[PDB]
Amino acid sequence: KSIKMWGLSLGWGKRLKWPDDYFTLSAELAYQRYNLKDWQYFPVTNGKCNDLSLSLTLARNSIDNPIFPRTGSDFSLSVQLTPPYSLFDGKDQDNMNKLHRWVEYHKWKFKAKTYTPLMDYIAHPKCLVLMTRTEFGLLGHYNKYKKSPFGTFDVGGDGMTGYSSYATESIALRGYENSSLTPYGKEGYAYARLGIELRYPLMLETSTNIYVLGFLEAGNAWHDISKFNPFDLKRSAGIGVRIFLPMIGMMGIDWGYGFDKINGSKEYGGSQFHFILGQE
Amino acid sequence: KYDNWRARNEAFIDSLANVYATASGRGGLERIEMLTAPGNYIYYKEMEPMTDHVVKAGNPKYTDYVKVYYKGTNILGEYFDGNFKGDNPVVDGKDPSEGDSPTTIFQVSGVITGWGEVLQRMEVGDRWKVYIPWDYAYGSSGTTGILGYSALVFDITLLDFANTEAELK
Amino acid sequence: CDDNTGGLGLGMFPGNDQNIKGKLSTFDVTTESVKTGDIYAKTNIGYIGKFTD
Amino acid sequence: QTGDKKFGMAIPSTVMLVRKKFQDSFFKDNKLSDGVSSYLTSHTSSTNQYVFSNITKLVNACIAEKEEAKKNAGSSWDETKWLQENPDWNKVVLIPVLVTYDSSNTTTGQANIIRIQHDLKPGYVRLKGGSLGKTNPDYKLKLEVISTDFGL
Amino acid sequence: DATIRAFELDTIGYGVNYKFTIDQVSRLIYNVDSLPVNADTIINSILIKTLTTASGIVTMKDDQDSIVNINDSIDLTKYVNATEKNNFLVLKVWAPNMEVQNEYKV
Amino acid sequence: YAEMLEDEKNAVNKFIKDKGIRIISQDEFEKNDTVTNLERNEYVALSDGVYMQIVDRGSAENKTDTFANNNEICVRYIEEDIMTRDTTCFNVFLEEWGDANQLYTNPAVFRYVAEGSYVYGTFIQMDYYWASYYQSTAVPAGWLLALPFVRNYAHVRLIVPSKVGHSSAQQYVNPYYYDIWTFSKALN
Amino acid sequence: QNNTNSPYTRYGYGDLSDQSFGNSKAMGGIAFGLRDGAQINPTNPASYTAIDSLTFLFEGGVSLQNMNISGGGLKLNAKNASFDYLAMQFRLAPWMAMSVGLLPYSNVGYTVSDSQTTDNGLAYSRSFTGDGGLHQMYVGAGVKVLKNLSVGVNASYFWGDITRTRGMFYPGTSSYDSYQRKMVTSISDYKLDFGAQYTQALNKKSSLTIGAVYSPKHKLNNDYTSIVIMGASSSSYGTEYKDVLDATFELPNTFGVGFTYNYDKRLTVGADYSLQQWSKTNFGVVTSDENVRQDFNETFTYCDRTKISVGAEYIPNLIGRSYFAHIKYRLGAYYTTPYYKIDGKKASREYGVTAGFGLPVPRSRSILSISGQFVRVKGLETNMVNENIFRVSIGLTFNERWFFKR
Repeated sequence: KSIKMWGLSLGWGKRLKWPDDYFTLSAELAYQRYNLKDWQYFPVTNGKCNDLSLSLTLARNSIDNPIFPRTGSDFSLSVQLTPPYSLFDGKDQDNMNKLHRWVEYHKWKFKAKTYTPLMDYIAHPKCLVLMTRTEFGLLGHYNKYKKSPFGTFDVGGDGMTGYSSYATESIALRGYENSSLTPYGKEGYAYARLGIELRYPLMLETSTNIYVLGFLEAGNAWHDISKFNPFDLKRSAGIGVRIFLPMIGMMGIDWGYGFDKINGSKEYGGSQFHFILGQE
Repeated sequence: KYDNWRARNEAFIDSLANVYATASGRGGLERIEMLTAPGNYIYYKEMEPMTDHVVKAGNPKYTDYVKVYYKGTNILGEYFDGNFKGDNPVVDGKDPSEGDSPTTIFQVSGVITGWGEVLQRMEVGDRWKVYIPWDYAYGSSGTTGILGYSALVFDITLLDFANTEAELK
Repeated sequence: CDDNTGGLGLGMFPGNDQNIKGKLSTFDVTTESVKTGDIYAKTNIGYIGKFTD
Repeated sequence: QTGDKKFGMAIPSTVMLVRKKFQDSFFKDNKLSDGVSSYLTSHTSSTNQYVFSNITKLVNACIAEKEEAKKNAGSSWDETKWLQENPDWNKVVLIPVLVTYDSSNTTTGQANIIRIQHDLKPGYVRLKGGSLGKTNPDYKLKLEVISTDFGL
Repeated sequence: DATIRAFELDTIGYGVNYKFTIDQVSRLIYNVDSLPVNADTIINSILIKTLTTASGIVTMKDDQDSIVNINDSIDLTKYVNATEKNNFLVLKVWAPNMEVQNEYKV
Repeated sequence: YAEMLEDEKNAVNKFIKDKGIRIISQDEFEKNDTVTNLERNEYVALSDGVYMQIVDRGSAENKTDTFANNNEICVRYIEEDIMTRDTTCFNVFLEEWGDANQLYTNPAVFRYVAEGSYVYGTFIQMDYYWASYYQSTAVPAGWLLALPFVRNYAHVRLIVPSKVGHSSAQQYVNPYYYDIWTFSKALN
Repeated sequence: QNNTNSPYTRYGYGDLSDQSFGNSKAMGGIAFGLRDGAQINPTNPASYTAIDSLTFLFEGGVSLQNMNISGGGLKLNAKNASFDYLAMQFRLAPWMAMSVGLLPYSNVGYTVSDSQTTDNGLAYSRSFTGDGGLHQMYVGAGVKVLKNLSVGVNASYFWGDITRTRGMFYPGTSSYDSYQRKMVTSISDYKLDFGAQYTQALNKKSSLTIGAVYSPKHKLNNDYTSIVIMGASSSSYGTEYKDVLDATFELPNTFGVGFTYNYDKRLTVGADYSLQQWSKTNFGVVTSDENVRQDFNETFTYCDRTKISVGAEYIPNLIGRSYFAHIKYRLGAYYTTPYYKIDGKKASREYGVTAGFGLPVPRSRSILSISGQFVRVKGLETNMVNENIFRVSIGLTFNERWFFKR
């Protein structure tokens, strides 16, 4: 009893000249295969599934420092199709391990960040900055019944915990346990994540870099795309610190208090701790 | 509703304690010294004695068993537990919506200190209504169904007491 | 983050919402003893013995 | 129970309430409890009660039967005649039953019923209310119904 | 400052324990089921247990008030059938504040 | 192995070709009245891959007391393993084990449930051998497909693939062959 | 319950949110005649043509609130927080600009409960809740047809879901079935909005602008449904007896007009007026069940909404070296007759006073727009509640040099 996943991809990037010379376009083609028998945490239980996906991503990046940015912005707009076998191109638990020999979807994303200094900068370059985030996502379907069991969104907590699995996309939402808003049978087909942050660095050096922050997040996710509602969100707040190591990536500590309930239960709210590693 | 529960429960006990000391006819109250804390008192009210006594003179001991009809209520009169739910135990009850009450067996050393003190001074077939402080009830956090720091009021009928259950059940 | 507004609001809701009530009512049932008849037993246990009540 | 006898008869632990139309057909056809026509309950020794707690489906079934009869008869209906015939339309009987369960699905425990049959070991109990309740209201049970009133 | 009690005694016959009633109003202890005739050779040196109370300091009159040897064995043959020629094992139990005073006769 | 175990069809084909056995489609079985001829060793290809032969349709004089919902049915059988050709389970008398009185004295009995979908059945009494060996109360689903085609006191022979076998056949993916000497309506 | 707790939101589409961005939220909502080129303004599409040549503006916003709610001698307060806008804006030509953004239109939020006991001794509890709202996502453009005159349009996707429940629960009862009816209205259609602006060069240093805005009457694609749930509990889902209905929903004709005076780029003052023709809309449903029909006709009924607002901002001596000379100072006040009809008569009447700042980031052209607002809603009949609501409002107009080329 096990679950088998493997795949590969190839991509090609290019700097543009139309809006400005900061824009970069990227195109990528990917392949993946999932192999299973008597497995139970996915809706699929017995069989083998494939997917060919073509992605176009338009991005613009204008920040100064990767590790502690202080000016500029980082915008991304992405769309990811797989061919529509449900239409005339391909034409013709009850029968759910059926019809997903090939899975079908088209996934959309928008992702923007925006860093401003609040005390001049250049002078006393240690500075203090205000950040800002705004992420939206949709996993649409060509056919109402042949919705994809793979590639769905999973939200709540550190986000890193989801990379124990590779058939889903994990989204951090700080202050809410882990994978709390998207439990079994309520996989996310649309999401929204917003949130300010105010940050101050303690030390900036060649080997190690340190900063402390207070946040104000807000996010949600829906099992049904037709009920997407970016003004109905599970709010938060808190404080945290991060560390950059000479020979390792980030490690950091975040505390957050979840304010709203989830599915009528307050069990997942309240004080929570998150332990970030690598990089978000 | 349940605001400042401890202070008002203690005030209820103090009301009974000083009524016994100032009112005419003692306000109907009577009291017993408590052997686990000499100088403290438990307050009770005498009621209609039974008419089917099993003629067992004397009083129960600390380490022997007891058969009772009982009902437990809080200061506001709301139900906690017991064998009966009306204002009297039911035997040969005329009303077809209420059944005849069962009898329950207890060990005097296996119950709260208020019961353990008052049961050692009843004689078979007495009916008493008793008023116990939260110090000698479950106390502090309380059990299931108790809001903590609660003064319970019990209605007790002593039917029988014996050294073992097998000669009593 | 409050989620209650208490009870302020009823009195301006439409009539068919704020008129709904609950109720308890009771009705009388008679009972009597009846003979068993010729029941269909069909059990695998066989009963042997006697006792007096 | 009377007499405090050592080896006396016990109170039936499980009883079934069934519409009198199915009194003998239920056991002859080896049916299981229907939900809309029969119910099972255990004795509550802490209060000396058999309580069924929601028999709404049976009431709706009886109401639907009489309403359908009235709808089919139309203008030639007579309420008194139809209550004078079919006298066991609104009658139920209480029967001691022996109920047995399956043992599998044990760890994810469910305990399905697989056979209901007449209780044939010796046992009895004396219930309140009686035939005198046909005339004297002291000896008559009460049925309690709670509902939502829309005020229309 | 209480004087709660659970007074007990160990196996006289193999696996046989005898139950003691505790009359706190009249301040005395006894076993309802009398010991067998054989027992006067067994309780010649026997062990007391489960003499739990709010504060374990307990003494018996001897002139002196010597402390009980709760962990050690005792000769009880002097204290049998004490209702006439009355010769109870009479012992004193102290409250945790040493203010409240009590005696019990066995 | 995961998918390679579903090669049970190779073993069933081996078990078929090793003997004189002919296959009839259900659309032919239901049109030559209803019989699998025993001189020609016919078997019907039933639903879910069950192959079934009726040796005696049962109750030939009464013809009316067929099986139906809420019945309790007594089964006597001998079970043969397809992958290794071995008698694995039985509750019937044969001289080679005649003196083993525990094995064959009591039958297996099950309740038959036939509501609008999902026919299933539960053992009320398991035979000593099944009760000690397999220890599960769920009837092989392949048996229940045969009831609508037979009457009381019928004799049928079945080949049951893993998808509709019992709790061992479904895990170790093993088809089985049953020589059902008798289906009976339960008395007392 | 992410934008409101006012129990007036049990009627209609809730209460309409004003999509007033940072500068207008402090200036009382005078958004029709404004041409403040440093911040975004979706309320009049003709305003987009004021943006500086090389710039890209990205505005957002939060808001916190504390509603003091009073009625019948009872007093209570309730605190929520919201998300009020997000929008991008950029220039396509020396004479055209475009914007895309995400806005709220109306929200609902209420929980109002109750606990009772009958004379026969039965205790029972009721619970009337509500959740959801209507939202708007838009793409718009504005063009200069003459040196003084600009026109523009917003084309918007317009979707939402409003859910409203009634319950009847019996605490302490051993086993029973709870009754709950959940009426839901999903909507998914489009919305068109039109506007124009004209600027006049008074006295060589001042300027006066006038603006108007219009959106036509519309009928909405929808999925109105009447669910009644029976027997749900902490362990079971109960049964759902759904019921799908042919309801008709609409949006009214809306008109708005205003002006803004401006002097030496140091001072601006202005005032707006708007009217929405809600009482000339044909809401209705067709069904055989009178209870449902009566609810629809009593919950979706309206009166004409009107709004009057005035405001100003002042920026003193912006070239002197002192930070308080760079801060935009803002003030405003407004009056509204909400569209609520409860019983046959009009429900409420509301007032508001607002103030805020315009904090600029040094060595950048980003603006942080901390603002605050006191609003009082007075019930016009004795059985209805009064509200005193207070609200801070954070918002940041990012702004960076974007379309530059060598």
